[PDB]
Amino acid sequence: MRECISIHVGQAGVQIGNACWELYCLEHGIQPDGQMPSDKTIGGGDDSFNTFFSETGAGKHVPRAVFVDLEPTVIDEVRTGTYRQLFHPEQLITGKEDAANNYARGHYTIGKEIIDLVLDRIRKLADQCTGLQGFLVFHSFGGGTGSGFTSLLMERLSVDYGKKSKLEFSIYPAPQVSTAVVEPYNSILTTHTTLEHSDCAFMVDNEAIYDICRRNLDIERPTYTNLNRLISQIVSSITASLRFDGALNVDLTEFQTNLVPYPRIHFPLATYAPVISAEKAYHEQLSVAEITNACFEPANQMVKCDPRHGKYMACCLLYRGDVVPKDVNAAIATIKTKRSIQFVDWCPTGFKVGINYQPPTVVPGGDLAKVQRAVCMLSNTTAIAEAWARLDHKFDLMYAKRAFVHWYVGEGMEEGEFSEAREDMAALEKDYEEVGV
Amino acid sequence: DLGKKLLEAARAGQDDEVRILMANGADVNATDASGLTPLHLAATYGHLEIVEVLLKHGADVNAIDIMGSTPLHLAALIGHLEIVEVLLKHGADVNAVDTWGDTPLHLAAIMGHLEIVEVLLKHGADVNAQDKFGKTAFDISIDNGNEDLAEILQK
Amino acid sequence: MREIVHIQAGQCGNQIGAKFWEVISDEHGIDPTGSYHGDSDLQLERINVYYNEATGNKYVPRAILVDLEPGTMDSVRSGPFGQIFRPDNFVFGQSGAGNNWAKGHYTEGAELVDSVLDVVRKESESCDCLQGFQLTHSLGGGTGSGMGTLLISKIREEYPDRIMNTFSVMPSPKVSDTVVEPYNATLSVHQLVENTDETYCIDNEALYDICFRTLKLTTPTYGDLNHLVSATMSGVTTCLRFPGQLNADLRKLAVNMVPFPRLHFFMPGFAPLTSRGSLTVPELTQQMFDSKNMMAACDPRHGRYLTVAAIFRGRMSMKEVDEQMLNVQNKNSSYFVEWIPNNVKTAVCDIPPRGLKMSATFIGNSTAIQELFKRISEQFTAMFRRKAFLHWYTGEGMDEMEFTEAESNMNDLVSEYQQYQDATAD
Ligand SMILES: Nc1nc2c(ncn2[C@@H]2O[C@H](COP(=O)(O)OP(=O)(O)OP(=O)(O)O)[C@@H](O)[C@H]2O)c(=O)[nH]1
Ligand SMILES: Nc1nc2c(ncn2[C@@H]2O[C@H](COP(=O)(O)OP(=O)(O)O)[C@@H](O)[C@H]2O)c(=O)[nH]1
Ligand SMILES: COc1ccc(/N=N/c2cc(OC)c(OC)c(OC)c2)cc1O
Ligand SMILES: [Ca+2]
Ligand SMILES: [Mg+2]
Repeated sequence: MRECISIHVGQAGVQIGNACWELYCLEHGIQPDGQMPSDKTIGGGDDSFNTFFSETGAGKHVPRAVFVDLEPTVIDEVRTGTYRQLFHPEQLITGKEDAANNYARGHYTIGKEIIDLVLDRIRKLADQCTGLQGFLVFHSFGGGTGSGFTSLLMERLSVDYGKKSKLEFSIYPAPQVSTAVVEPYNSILTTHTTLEHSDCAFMVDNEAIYDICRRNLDIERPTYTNLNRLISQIVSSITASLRFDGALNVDLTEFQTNLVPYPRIHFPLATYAPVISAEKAYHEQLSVAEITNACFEPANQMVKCDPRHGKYMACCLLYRGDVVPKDVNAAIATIKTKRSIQFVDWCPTGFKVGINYQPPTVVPGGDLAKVQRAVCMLSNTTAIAEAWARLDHKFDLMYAKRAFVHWYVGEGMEEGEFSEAREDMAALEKDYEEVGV
Repeated sequence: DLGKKLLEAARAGQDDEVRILMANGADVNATDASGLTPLHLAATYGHLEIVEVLLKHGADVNAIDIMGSTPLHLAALIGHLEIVEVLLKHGADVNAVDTWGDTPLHLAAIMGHLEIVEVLLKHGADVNAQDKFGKTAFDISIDNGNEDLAEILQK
Repeated sequence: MREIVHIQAGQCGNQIGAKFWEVISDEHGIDPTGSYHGDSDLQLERINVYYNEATGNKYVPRAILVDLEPGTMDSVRSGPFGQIFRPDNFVFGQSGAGNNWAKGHYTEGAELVDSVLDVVRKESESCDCLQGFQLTHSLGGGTGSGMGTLLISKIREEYPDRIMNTFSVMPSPKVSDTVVEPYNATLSVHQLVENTDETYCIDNEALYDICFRTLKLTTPTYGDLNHLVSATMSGVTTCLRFPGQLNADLRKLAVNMVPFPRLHFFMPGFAPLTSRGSLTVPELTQQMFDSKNMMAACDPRHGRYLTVAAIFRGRMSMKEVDEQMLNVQNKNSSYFVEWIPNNVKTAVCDIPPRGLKMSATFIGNSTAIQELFKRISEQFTAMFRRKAFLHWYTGEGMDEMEFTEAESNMNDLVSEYQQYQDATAD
């Protein structure tokens, strides 16, 4: 057992973090007050779920989570919600004036007024751990706090926790639910400043989740509640190996050994299947092969890109539920040939497989139907550079005219950081191209 | 010097003081340092009584300053409708041109004095007159989006 | 970001500011006594943005009343919502300005500005979380224009990081045939370019053409014009007064609408245009971008939109609104700048204004606003070329270079709108 600390920054990180911990408690059997009936050891434990949940003397299971936001509106709903009794009160840090969708406010002016308090509360959770292995950071790209404050936090965590791992669940901006016109700016600025300090980053394209809710969940206009419930379902499938028994991605160090061949290219692509609406409660049960085929369909990916346009450097399959290991081997043998899948020459063409024999848990009120078998594929492909190419283009269109730039220069930031961040992005696209895309 | 006193009297609107000075031989056609006569100031500051008085005592109705502004130019600019008609009744040049190519019709159209615009056209205002930039009174209405002004110029 | 300190200065500022407090109080359910006689608790969410909370469920507007003319003091008290203001927030002087921008800005108003500033602190320091200020005034006068811009600069010196917002009423010969108003407006625009973060351009010329030609009002009154002003100020402050999705922030509005600091003059629009006492989703979006619904005498089809914010109010399906806005962007793609991707933001609010079941408010940063500035500059140049009435201004201590610098600043402002109107992304 090696503990993981989850950090939620900004509205996007907090609201997705709220739905994630609700799903964790339903998967582990934890009640909103923190009571776990199927926990024999009281006051302590060596079990796998202890990597995410600490235990008090009264049998209370408290998440190892910190909620940070420069304004209190979003966190106040967590302070009065259903799971208000679950989280530590002193781990819900709120300011009074947010970053106003401005990277410079979150990183330089406003963020510095609360940065020392956030680290002291993170230090308190770290002192309770017997073997802290790393952090999980949830934040948005286009927000002022999610981009500016997170990069400042990632810089401080690398100094205090030098040898610890740090993973990201980032919210890629989408015009359908975007809040700011300068979100391409904040996305490029926080990437350049967090690239060195991050070991692995799972990007969540808001447009990809948007289309899945419209097409597969029959939702005419998806809200933040519909998106976050599907996102947390995929986040749980990714972190399930850290929370349960298994042999694939058992710790944070193994995540980058299996998915990150080189430090700068640490953006794996997540694919989830099946996504079935809850109104079809008597749907036909898809087989292991039919959900494995769906992992190589671009309409099921968490980031809108074309994987057959690029090359694979790593492929990991995480199954959940009624799954026989020989059925997976048969499904791979066909897909290994019947589909246009190309691995780079320097990578051993393989498919790592890990099976969890418990079917996924659905939250009451969600839009998903109960399934007896599901799969989450994590793959590092060069096709994910298309997301950077679409993001850098909107950056170039505005920065050429220096639009909205004065808002950033007026908050302690220098204009030279804009050109420095775009050059770092041009080298990143150049890193994917020199591998094969 | 009564010429300098008649300038200040015509501006402030002291009618009795204007009569006293002209009785003592004050130059009705005196000018200030910029070429403004008592008729210029009386027309600018809207003193209709002094306007009719000066015109009865040898005031040049078409005098110009260093910038070429007639009393009708200043009256059309500020918007003194009655003074405009009194000047025209005494032979004021309706198409006089200042150093910027502007006519009395240009200034009345720019400042939106529609009533004065209608009076100038009745007395024969040239609608084809161009300023230094080539704009006519019609061009000013089209470029300003003034539909009421363009309708008046399309009689 | 919550509390907003309202300030109204001058005869036009107090007049259009009184209508603002009458309309929004009807929407939030507040009687002139101050009690909350509403039927929905949605009217008390972020109610403290424009109101204080006194004992007895009594809500007091956070407004400060300024004017040099002592007659304006009794003009507000005798109104319907007249005695819902603090007697301590009435700051009035002995004599007026008489349409002289120099009197309000340098002499008379300089003696009363400190009397207002000390009242601003009492409201500001008693705020829980202040975000900015909004000012209603005209630019053609002497008090709201001369002292108004002076008061803005004095407030910014003590609140530098706060947002400054203004509702400026542009002069027009159709409503007021005074030849010194182009002097006052041009001198005030020289101040608004530097000391304000966002300015709504309410044009009396556009208001007259709406009442006279659209509303078929033969002799439009100030009440006819202010009916459109009060209906526009309510829509632009919809998010500032109700939850929805945009959580009401003057700063986040400016970050997303002002790409260049000098270009912070907004073109408001409203639909449907209704008279006094007297539409589908594809209908509201259509009129919202029509030249006949803009509160500024400018044709939006003569320029390009830098940023656009639209607020829909009433019962309507959220999906249909997203279809028409994307559809209008397609049919009118040539009127949006291609180097600002996704420059159109759509807002929605359940609570509509009274007397209406559906409405739409347009907030556009269009380059076509140069037509308005070219108009005031042309009137200014014609008057200044002949030095007419310039002694009325220099006698109060003003330098003649200030006129040449104010005209040079606005001509440069027009040139900047033209530079980006012709720029391409390639
Ligand atoms: N999927 C999802 N995305 C969200 C959610 N909330 C916000 N976002 C995204 O976050 C982006 C804006 O950043 P926010 O997180 O809302 O702002 P912030 O991090 O609080 O920083 P500030 O600008 O200071 O408020 C938008 O592009 C949204 O798409 C959410 O609940 N779910
Ligand atoms: N729309 C509108 N404009 C007004 C109103 N009152 C005055 N104005 C305009 O404001 C200008 C006069 O400025 P004013 O506010 O009276 O002078 P001040 O006392 O120095 O601020 C004129 O050009 C009017 O057209 C009003 O109630 N509504
Ligand atoms: C061109 O891109 C954008 C344009 C406008 C955007 N938001 N607009 C507003 C408008 C508001 O009131 C009118 C708000 O209430 C004060 C408001 O509070 C946050 C936001 C957002 C954009 O990404
Ligand atoms: Ca235990
Ligand atoms: Mg926020």
